Amino acid sequence: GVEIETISPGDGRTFPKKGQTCVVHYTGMLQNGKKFDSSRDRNKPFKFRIGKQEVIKGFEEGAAQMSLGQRAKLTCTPDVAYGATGHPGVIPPNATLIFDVELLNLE
Amino acid sequence: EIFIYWSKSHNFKREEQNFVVQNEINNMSFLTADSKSKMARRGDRYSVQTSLIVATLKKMLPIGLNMCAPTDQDLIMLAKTRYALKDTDEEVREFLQNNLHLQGKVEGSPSLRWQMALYRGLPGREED
Amino acid sequence: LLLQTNLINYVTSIRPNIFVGRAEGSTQYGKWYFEVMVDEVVPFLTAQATHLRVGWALTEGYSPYPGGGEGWGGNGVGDDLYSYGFDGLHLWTGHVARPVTSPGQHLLAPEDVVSCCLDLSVPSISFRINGCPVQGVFEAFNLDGLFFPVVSFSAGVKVRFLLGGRHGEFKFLPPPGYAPCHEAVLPRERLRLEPIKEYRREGPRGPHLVGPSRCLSHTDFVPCPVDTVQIVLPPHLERIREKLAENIHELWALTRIEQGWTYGPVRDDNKRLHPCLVNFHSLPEPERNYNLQMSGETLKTLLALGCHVGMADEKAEDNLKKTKLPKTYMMSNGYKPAPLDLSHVRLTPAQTTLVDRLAENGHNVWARDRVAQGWSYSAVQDIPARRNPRLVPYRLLDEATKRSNRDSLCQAVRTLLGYGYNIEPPDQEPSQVENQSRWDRVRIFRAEKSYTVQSGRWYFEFEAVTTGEMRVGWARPELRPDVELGADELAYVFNGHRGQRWHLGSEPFGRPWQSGDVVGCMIDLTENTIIFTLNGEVLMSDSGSETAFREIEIGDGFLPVCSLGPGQVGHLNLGQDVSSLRFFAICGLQEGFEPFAINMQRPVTTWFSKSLPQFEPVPPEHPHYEVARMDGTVDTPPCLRLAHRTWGSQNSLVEMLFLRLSLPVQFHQHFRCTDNRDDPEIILNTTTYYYSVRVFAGQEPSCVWVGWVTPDYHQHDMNFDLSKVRAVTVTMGDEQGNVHSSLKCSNCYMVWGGDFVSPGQQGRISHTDLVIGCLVDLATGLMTFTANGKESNTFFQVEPNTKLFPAVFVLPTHQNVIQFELGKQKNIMPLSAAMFLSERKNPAPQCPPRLEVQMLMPVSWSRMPNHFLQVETRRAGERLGWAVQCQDPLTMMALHIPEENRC
Repeated sequence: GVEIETISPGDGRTFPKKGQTCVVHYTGMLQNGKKFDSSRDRNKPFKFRIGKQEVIKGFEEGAAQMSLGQRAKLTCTPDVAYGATGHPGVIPPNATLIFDVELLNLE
Repeated sequence: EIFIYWSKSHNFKREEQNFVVQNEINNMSFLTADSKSKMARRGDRYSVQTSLIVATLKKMLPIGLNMCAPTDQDLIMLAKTRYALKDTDEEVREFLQNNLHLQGKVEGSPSLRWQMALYRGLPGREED
Repeated sequence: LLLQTNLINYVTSIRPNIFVGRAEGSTQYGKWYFEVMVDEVVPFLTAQATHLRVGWALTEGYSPYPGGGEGWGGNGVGDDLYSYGFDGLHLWTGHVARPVTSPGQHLLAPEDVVSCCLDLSVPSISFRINGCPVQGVFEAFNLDGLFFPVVSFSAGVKVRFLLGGRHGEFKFLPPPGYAPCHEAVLPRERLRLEPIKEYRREGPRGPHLVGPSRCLSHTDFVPCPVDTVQIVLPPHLERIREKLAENIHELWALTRIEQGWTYGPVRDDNKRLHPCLVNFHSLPEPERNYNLQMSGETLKTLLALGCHVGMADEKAEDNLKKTKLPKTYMMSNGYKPAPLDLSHVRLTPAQTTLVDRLAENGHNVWARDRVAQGWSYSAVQDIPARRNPRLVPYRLLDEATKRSNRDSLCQAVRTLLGYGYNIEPPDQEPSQVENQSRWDRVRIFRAEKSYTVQSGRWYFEFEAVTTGEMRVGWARPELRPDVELGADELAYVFNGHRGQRWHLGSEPFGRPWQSGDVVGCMIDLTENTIIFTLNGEVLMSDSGSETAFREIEIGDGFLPVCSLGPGQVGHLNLGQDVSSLRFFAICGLQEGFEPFAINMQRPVTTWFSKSLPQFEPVPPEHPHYEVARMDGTVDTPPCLRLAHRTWGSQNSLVEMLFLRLSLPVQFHQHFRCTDNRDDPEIILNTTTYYYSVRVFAGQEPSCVWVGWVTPDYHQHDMNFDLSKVRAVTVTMGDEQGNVHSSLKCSNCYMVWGGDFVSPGQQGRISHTDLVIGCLVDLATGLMTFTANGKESNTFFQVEPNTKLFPAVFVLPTHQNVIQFELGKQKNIMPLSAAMFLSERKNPAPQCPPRLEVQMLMPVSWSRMPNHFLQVETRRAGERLGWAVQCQDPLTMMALHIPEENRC
């Protein structure tokens, strides 16, 4: 269960395929509206190796749908997120997450 | 010296108010006359604070104090002590000549740093 | 629990000086349309997302002070219920975003067309993105105040306003009946782009602190004359009914004779050769006797105003003559002055003011009549569309037209005066246009408490830009922000508007300033003296004293302070740069005095008084109100009782009092799909919470309101009623109507206590206390009210993730007023089980110390930011419109309180 709303469309023809890493600037927020994670504060692109499941499932399968240069808003359910165990001291248990993902480039 | 001789002569003080009381000098309009021109009990008979010689000297005082340099401040209180020590004008002049070296330091006091720049900013000020 | 932190960007707003509104018999049109153009938008100049919103806002509560505020800060349009903004993807209202379907929805990209359509007759706010409709409309919103276009933007953006005519091309066809916004400009004011209400503007020699700004009102567009019907016409007036008409039958005709508009026997008036100086008998009879009874009508206005006549001197008829001048000579039936001639006659200022308001009451009747024939105002004249550039009230008219109206009736009253009949002024009644908002009048500025001085001699300047009601001096650190300076012992201030010194009252000192004057305040902590110097000259009291204030204790210390009344500008120079001072050399330098900021790197931090109501706990030392915590007995729930200390005594304070509890309750994230012993299985699973309030006997239920408030309620009104409650309904449908989403947003959800009282003939002091109960269900967002154990037809449904504070608004009418009972009904959990996480399964009522009553302060302190956004407003061109530019980024560190939802 994931919902993706476009904030600003990008290309729409180059989609993230297996073999090339995906380079993003995301901004994760809790459902109450309290930001918990971002990449622009660290001021470094978050390059994650798509297909190897090293990131959370919701982010992984929501990044596939959106294309290059697209600012997209996600909504990851706890099932596709950390769930009942949650993240210790960061994310409360059984929480729905929202991500302001932007894939500025594929490598 | 007009004020100094007034300070020295207790008698000139004594008939200073005698002329005031005999000729009914109000002493209050002479200070606020310009203020009342701008459409703005205790010492009614006479008061030392309303004396015209002291009021004139106080009003004219900032002009004289502009002529003193910021470094001269240390010399001011020393001469004040000698004057309290009952020393004549020749005595204080030669004491100042003896201790001219101990003048103020611009770098040693942050107050004097901006004061010196303000004092030297006058176009009528000469370094010598 | 723990305070959160984040880095956010400064957000500012820009509006054109255009105001519209609706009122009974108002001279304003009720449909308007404007557009904006996007030039450059950097998606991320900083870590935070770029902010850009366009919308309408209201003039009585949209005051987005820079820096912190509601939610996570950076507040702009739509962060409060006094604005309604659109960003390209959401409708912003009450700091809530709701997505909108659009044909190609996205955030505002460069070169996007945004069209705002406002209807005032029926509440509706419609947007269009690139001409395509936006499937969402605000409806059922309060109209009181004035609506204006406004844009809220972060750093690094460029936008352009399109207002129609010469101030926009609109790039599209507006829907019919929506007047272009360039027509709403008032005659006395030119079109310009201004920021919303500010406390600082940049100047040549330094920043200029600005006081409150006078705001125009919808009530100032209704022309309200004095009725001239119920006036029996007096004998002394019918006796002079003729000459005062004869002198105004061709007075407008006298000016243009012997010019290009010179009369001819073949034609008559209105034929570009108008005069016809002969007589009004030659002129048509209906307009003739109409002119007679218009002269009578002016005399009736004189009566209704309070003018009466008396005859003393020689009859002017004898000593008056008609002068056949070489000018105004005509061939049609002899030559004569076009009005009736008059000799040397003068007029006193009483007559000048009286003829001024006489012309006012002529203009306002004319405007009333035109409105009653449907006409309205437009800065460009449209006769077939029935709009005029002069359909504004006289006070808003232009000076040219004011003079043109006043000239004719000035001649008339002059002719009346010539006959010796007195023009009697009426009695004088002093009136104030606005009285309720006494707090939105002054704005106090002071240095930070860390700059407190307790020794030495200090000096600072205050260049009075304007000559209104402003004050400057010194103050103690604990100055109350909602008390006028000098009215208490906490300030030693000099009110130089009239030359007065203020400390625990008023008494004269010195002379009032003029424009461009500098008020250089002394202070001498060693001599315990305060001296005020104006333009380098020491001010003089009404005695021989050269020092304004004497024998002042050091105390906590003193802070340089100043304040400004409405429409005032002041330049405060604390002397950070010694050279920048002007009169320091003239006065202060030789006295041993020092600039207040002689050795300081950063500019001195100033704290201003923010006129935004906030909820603060009731002080334990408060003279009037006291809150008593009552222990819960075996049979009674714990209570938070309010009792008026000084009810009925002399100098008692009685006013509209707003109360809310300290901790809120939050509704669940996802709503659910589709004796007196509580059942254990029902009680451990129910999500319903109840509390009871007991209005005491002797306290009138007619001034009681009980319910809940969102954390953004800032409505401090002394005449509070349920009508003033802010509310708005968002309406959403598909591409072609078909409403599928209609929600209601409000910062205030209470009922009136007067609906729960029986309509008794007398004895409104109820022998039985009204016990209003309230219920909420977190799993459904539903709230209900109970009168005396029986439900009420009013009900409320709210969105999830909503924070609500238990609130009671009451006007005290008894010693014992209100009592919050933290009780419970059958199979219903208490509030102590609702607002505390570690008590979710405890049905026993509890009152932990963090739960305490708070009451609404009107004014509070705040801090002026050390830097502000650089906004460049200018007219790009006649075709381009008005451009707004902002480049430099500015970031602040916000401290967000979780429970109060404000940073």
